Amino acid sequence: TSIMAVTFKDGVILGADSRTTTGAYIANRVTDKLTRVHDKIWCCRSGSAADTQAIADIVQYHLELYTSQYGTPSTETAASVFKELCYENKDNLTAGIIVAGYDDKNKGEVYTIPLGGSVHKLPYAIAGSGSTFIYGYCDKNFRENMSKEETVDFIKHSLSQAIKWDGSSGGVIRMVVLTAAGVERLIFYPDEYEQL
Amino acid sequence: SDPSSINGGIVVAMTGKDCVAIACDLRLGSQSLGVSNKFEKIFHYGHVFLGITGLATDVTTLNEMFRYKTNLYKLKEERAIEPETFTQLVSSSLYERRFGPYFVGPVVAGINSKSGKPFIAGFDLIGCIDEAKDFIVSGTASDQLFGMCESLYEPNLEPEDLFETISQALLNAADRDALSGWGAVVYIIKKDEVVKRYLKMRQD
Amino acid sequence: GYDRHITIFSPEGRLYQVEYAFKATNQTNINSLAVRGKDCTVVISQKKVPDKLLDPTTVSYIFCISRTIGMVVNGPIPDARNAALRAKAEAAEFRYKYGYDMPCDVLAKRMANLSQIYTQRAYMRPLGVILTFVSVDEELGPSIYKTDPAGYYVGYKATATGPKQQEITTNLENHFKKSKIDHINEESWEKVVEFAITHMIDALGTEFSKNDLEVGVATKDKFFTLSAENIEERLVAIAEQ
Amino acid sequence: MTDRYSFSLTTFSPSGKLGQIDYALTAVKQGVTSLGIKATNGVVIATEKKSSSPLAMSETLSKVSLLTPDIGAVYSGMGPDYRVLVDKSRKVAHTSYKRIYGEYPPTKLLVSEVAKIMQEATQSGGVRPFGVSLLIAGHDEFNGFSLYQVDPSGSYFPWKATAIGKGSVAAKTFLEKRWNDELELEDAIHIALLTLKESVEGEFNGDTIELAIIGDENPDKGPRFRKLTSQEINDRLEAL
Amino acid sequence: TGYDLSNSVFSPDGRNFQVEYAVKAVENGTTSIGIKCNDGVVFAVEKLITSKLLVPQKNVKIQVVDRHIGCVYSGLIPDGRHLVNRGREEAASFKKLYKTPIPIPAFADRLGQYVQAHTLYNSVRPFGVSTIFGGVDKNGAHLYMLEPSGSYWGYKGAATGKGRQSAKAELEKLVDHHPEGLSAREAVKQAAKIIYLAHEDNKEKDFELEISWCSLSETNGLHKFVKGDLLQEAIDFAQKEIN
Amino acid sequence: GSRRYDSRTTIFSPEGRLYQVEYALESISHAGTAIGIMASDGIVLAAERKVTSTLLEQDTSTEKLYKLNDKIAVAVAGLTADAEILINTARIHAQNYLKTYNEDIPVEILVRRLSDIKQGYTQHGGLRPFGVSFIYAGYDDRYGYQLYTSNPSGNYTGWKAISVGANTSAAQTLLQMDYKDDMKVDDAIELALKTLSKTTDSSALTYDRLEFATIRKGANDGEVYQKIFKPQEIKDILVKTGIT
Amino acid sequence: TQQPIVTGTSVISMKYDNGVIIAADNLGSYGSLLRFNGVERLIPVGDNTVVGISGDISDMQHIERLLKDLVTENAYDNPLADAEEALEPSYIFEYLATVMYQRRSKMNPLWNAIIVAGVQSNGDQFLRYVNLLGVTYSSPTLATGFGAHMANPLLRKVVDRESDIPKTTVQVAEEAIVNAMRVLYYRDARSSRNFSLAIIDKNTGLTFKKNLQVENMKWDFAKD
Amino acid sequence: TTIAGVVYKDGIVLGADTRATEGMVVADKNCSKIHFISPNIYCCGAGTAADTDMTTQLISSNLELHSLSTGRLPRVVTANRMLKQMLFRYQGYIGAALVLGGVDVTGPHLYSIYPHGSTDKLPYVTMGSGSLAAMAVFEDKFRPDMEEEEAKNLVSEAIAAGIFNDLGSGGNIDLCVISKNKLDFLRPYTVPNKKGTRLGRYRCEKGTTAVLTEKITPL
Ligand SMILES: *[C@@H](CS(C)(=O)=O)[C@H](Cc1ccc(CN)cc1)NC(=O)[C@H](CC1CCCCC1)NC(=O)[C@H](CC(C)C)NC(=O)c1cnc(C)s1
Ligand SMILES: [Cl-]
Ligand SMILES: [Mg+2]
Ligand SMILES: [Mg+2]
Ligand SMILES: [Mg+2]
Repeated sequence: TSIMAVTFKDGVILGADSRTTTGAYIANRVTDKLTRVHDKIWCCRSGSAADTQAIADIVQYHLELYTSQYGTPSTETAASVFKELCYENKDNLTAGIIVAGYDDKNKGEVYTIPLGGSVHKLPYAIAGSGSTFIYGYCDKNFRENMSKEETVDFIKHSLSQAIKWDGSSGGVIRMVVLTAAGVERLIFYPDEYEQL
Repeated sequence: SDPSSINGGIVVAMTGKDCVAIACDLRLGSQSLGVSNKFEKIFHYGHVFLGITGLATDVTTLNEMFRYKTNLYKLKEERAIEPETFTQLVSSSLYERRFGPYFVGPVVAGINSKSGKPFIAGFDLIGCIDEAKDFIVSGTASDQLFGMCESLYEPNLEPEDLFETISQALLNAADRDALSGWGAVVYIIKKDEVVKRYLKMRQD
Repeated sequence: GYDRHITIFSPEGRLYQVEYAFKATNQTNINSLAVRGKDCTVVISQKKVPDKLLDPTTVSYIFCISRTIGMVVNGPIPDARNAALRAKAEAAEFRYKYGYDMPCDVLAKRMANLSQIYTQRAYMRPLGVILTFVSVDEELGPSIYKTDPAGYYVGYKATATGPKQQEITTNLENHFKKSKIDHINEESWEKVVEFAITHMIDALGTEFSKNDLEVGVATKDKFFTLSAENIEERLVAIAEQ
Repeated sequence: MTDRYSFSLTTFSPSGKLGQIDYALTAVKQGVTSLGIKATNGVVIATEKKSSSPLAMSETLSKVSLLTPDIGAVYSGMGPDYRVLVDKSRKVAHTSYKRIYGEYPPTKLLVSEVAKIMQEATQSGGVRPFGVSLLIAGHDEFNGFSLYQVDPSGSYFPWKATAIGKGSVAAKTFLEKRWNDELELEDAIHIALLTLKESVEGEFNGDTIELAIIGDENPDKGPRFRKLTSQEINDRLEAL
Repeated sequence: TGYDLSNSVFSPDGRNFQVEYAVKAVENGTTSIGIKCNDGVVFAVEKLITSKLLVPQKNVKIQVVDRHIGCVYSGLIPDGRHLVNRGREEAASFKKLYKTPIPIPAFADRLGQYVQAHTLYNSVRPFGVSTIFGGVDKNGAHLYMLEPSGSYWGYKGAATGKGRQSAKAELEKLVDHHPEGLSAREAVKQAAKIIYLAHEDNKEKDFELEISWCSLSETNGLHKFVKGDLLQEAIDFAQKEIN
Repeated sequence: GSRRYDSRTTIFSPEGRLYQVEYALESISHAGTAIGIMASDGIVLAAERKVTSTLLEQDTSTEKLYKLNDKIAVAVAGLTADAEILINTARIHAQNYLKTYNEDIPVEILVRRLSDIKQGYTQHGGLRPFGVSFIYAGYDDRYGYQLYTSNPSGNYTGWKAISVGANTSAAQTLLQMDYKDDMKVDDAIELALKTLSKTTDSSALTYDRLEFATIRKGANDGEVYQKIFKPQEIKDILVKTGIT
Repeated sequence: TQQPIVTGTSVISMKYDNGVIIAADNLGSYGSLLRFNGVERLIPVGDNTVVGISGDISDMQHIERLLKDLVTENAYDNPLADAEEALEPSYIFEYLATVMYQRRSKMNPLWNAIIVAGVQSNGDQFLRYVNLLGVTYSSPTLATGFGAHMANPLLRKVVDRESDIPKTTVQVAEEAIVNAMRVLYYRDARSSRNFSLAIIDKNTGLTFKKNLQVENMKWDFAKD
Repeated sequence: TTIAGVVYKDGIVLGADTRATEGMVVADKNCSKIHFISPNIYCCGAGTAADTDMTTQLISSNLELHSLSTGRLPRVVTANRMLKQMLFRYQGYIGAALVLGGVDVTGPHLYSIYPHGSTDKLPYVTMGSGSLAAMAVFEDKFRPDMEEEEAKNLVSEAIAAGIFNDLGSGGNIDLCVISKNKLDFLRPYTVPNKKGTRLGRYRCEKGTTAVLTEKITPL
């Protein structure tokens, strides 16, 4: 898996590859690893598929019930619910989750939750097996307050490299754009990103 | 160590024309030591017959358990349980111990009293149903019985033709297994008579 | 006469605590109405803010249960909120377990089954509320289902609840006798809200300002309540024809 | 919150009466008429859809419920109590029966299970009895067609034909005259519609009457329970 | 009759007489008030000086929940404390799961549902307190008042206890004469006055004034007690207005 | 709290009687009469159905005579639903005993068990007792043929002939008059029906108002057989004995 | 039983004449990966205590919340919450020590080593250690993990016994701490250049210094 | 086992082989692996056969009760959730590997459910020991929005690939075609192997076996 969330001027973009492997067999080559927990709060999933699916469903439930009672939850609140599950059940879980969301007050926000169940608020985050290969690249090329087109290109180039080197990653690069304008789904095929 | 092959023994069942047959060996051992040559593995609850191979304490426990359940079934339903219904009962009962199972290989045999249709079935230790028309095998010489049954068997046998088939299948399979034999029993079951025969076989 | 204090049968075959809970229903002195359009379901209710010290924005008997389901309550607010919180919890649990949004009628039946339990078990009192659930269901279309303290529930073409319910009911009955259809034949919800308000004015014989009403609207994939200004726009359109 | 009602609310009075069961039976008496008739090749159950308001959609309120594919139930008395019995009957038919034996329970045993639940509300701590009488019609392979009544006490009796609720005394007399052991299902539906017309005041048509049958299989089997449509009832009301 | 002997019993009216009897205990208590201002809320309470032996400023009545919510109540003081303990548990569990401090409307329903639960069974007694509470959250200032029935609403001003009618009249004048709003420091002064005016209903014994406040500008959105010079300034303003 | 509404089902009266047991017995006194008669070569159970309409399906009906196992049956007098709770408990106890010892349960042991359950409801739990009296007809290889009764108190006793339900005073006198120790099943059948025929509150005793059963060792190869009589068979035995 | 995942390295500290100093780098390591470069591991409690934490960062964040919650709880019905009944270093420590030993005894430890540094009501310096086993000790210098091996030797040359504490000024103590942080940066493979330092003085109060850096770095001898 | 499913234009086509194995031995050559969930939803089963059977039956039972209460046909997402949440709770110890396919009010849906509780929503899937053989056929020839008889052929071809190339798979090919207008349960769809013909009769003649004693009891 190769996943990332990047804040920019107008909000935040989540990005992910689409490969799910059982050892060397690619069980699903068109996996959707960007999952919605609220209108404009999404997450990138890495680790056990069963665990991250189970968590994301429970979070969706908690935030649905939060919304029924207290209105739209903050991205921080969503991250706190993810953390609470990941930290308290750390011994029985293998989940590395990036939480990303758009408020109008706070704008774009990215929270990463690695294996321990710790929370880290960051301008951007990278995660998954393929992320090791792009720490160098992402640190050199990331700037704050990028435009939408710049951030799409930053994610596309980054995950392109993650995919190239990591066998566990591959397929299409899915993205989800979160701004005041709404929610936009993007897809980028191998023939496009491989030639970068 | 392996609970399914401490005590040893086998069961085979077959269908014929308007009849079924179920048969078992008579051995009970502690691995190499032969202990009893009167340990029958076929029981009956009304007109439904149940063979059980495997760990003998579980064979006994399950027989007692299915007697219990089928007795209450009859009192409540006001009729004897049928083979199809019982098979489902066995499967349920085995699967409710999914993570601490009875180390057994049950085999159902009987004729449905209403339809007249001959019925057999088999199970793994956690209750998955092998639902085959031809034959069902179980025990420490199951491989041997599979081979014998596949080559000897043919459909729609008359009761006394079927007797010779199931008997030769049991006997020759048992004689290739260290933990089976010491005698054998064959039930020939028809819609309203049951013939139980003990077989003469080598006692080693 | 302890057969009148707890939920056990009187010699007539009656549960007096259920009947008295039905009387608690009208303690607020508020009338509600619900009607169905083609694409929508509209619920309107009287709003009365007697104290000038009250924050009028917090005075509400309409509840957003899920995104698709709205609920208006006729009865005292503590029991209304009891019911609301539970319906919300039930709707959220449903979506988690079964993977699709709880239908309006399925929630109504669920809340009705809970209300039934209070009529049979002695330690629990009935809630003194009538719950009118509304949605645009994805299978059944515009939906109105109502629950009461007896644990009864049924679907409606339109309905009314409160002290002057019989007047509103007959007004609506007479309109549907003319049109010979189960709904308000109207494209926009804005006009279905105008219908609802107009027919409540006629039935109750009272004029309304923007602060005397409270409106809820169910459309496909969302339920929402109207602001004072959205209602004012609605009242202007009624007056202008 | 302590459920402190750990003691029976139904007790024997000096005369030997169980007050709450008698009172529950009074509640059943006040309820709308329902009936059941058993033919040779089927059973019919019927009742009036007493609409609480004309604005209410009475199609949503089902008085006649499918319990299993071959068993149906109708009632007289308190609707909410009936609804929770139908839920438990449907569930018990799976848990204590289908998940064990791989088939649905026979009519008599499902009836017995419902009876048990009703009996327990007559003796357990902190509950009143159910305020309904049920008429359960069904078919099973070894018993054939059957019709049972179940009362608030938990007592049940098999019937060739009967009625419960409002006009049950008059209806039972009507059925006694018309019933014989050579009725076909259509004859029993005809008699059910005649009997039910006596107890109904207002409108008498397919929209105000609920009527179902246990009959032939409707295409492992097909289900024998079938609820008659509003049109199917009206067709038979012209030959009435 | 007998409908008033047991809690959670509907009378033939549709009323729960035990709850209405709890209200009598509330009406018997001292006067407490709440004032919503521009960017916050002010709470004040009448503390009757039963004896000279009472240590001044020591028997504190107003209670804090979390760090941003103030609670004050009239009636059975222990029942109020019990309710605040529960509130603190609710606010703690909310913050533990959702990180953010509990919003005031969210917190209001937590107390509401708990108080309402004590009208559902005969094995418990209803709360013998009307509770005025509120604070500052992400959506601004909120003032609430919560009755023995579980009923609560949002308020511009609130008052309960023996001097409630006197106080309510004064609160209504402030609502009329300040539609644009009242400042936090103004609301402290006005709170002092209203407790002093509402003391005419408890005029036999002399009293001690206690005020608290949350304000976005004056306290950073945190609950603080009014102490020292600001308290004395509010007392002086109140003493001047009665004379 | 709840104390206000508690009937207190498990207390003594000042006289030292259990109110609810006594009132349950009063309930049972109105139930249809059930008779058990023990002969040297078998037991008869006879019982009178109640209310009955022409429309009651008799051949599929069971309100009085129930089977506990292949050796033991019961006749019921009281609440049928209460009896069915206890019957299913008894049916299990018999199978628990069979599973444990690999022998059929002795009649007395089963009877004591049920009677102990009934007793418990009179001493603890705060619940109403079971409004049921049983006649147990059974056989085992210790005592042979046995008749017992139990009632809501949990007390049980053994009998040569006995009645429960309605008109037991009258029924017990008539049985005490015509019963003899050397009597046989065919004679006991006749005595049972004659007793019901005189104690019935109906105008006449007919096949549709009766349930009837025999436990005979009278079978091939000395094995016990329970016969629950069908409607047509009860009609035949009524003609044979000369009642209709 | 778990294993630590994201980790923090050395926390170092010492007493001086009027108070205590504590310091810790701003790194959250993920094994050999230097993953998070902006992690604050000194967590102040009131204006008289700083809790320095090493080890598992998720467990540190849990402890951070416990302390935050402790402040809230102490304020409840406490008119002297900012005065005589404020939280003391000794109270904060004892609580943590209780928690740490309770957790080890349920075989589910908080995977940390903690140093509570502060000044008490009466002006006394408080400096005490507690770890995942509930083991507690005090000393004029305290350091966790790697710092115990390298920082303590340097810091003990300034304050070798109790009698050296009154002779040590805040300047000498802070220099020593910053010097030690440099030495740790050269030699600890799981440390970072950027750190935080906190002085808790009985006169000047709590001074919290962020975004400090190791400087004056001797590399020139490498070229040869 | 070789189980497979595809989403075609009008709905879903499910496929399965019929070989049940105990170790290396074939216990049943014609066993059913396409299970009923609801009238509009079926489930192909692989992995531990008992777990597969009883998990499908339990969720089918619960969906039947759900569907009686709501009065409307159940959805594939709810079948998917109930299977998923149960398998997850048991942490992989219930070894059920399902291909879940059905047609809703919201259209046709196809899932793969794994023992640990993960699910993928896909236009085509394969599971069992013959999944790679079957998946090769789908990667070779699948396209979206196929006609019915084409999709039937592709699934049948994918199961056949498993039957021949995988030793764990064999016997006949069962299909289940699900659309809005019909449900076609085709068992068997194809018989790719004839049963081997025996050249001799080895059945013994009457009186060949040696009997000690006999007993006859009538019923
Ligand atoms: C093929 C799945 S495969 C080769 O990919 O694992 C089939 C699927 C299947 C599904 C349904 C039905 C009929 N209800 C039959 C078959 N699975 C099997 O044949 C099972 C494969 C085993 C592989 C080894 C690990 C256990 C599963 N076989 C069984 O489940 C058999 C039951 C048959 C009918 C006798 N059980 C065993 O082999 C067991 C041995 N020890 C056990 C605890 S279970
Ligand atoms: Cl429900
Ligand atoms: Mg790759
Ligand atoms: Mg041998
Ligand atoms: Mg109640």
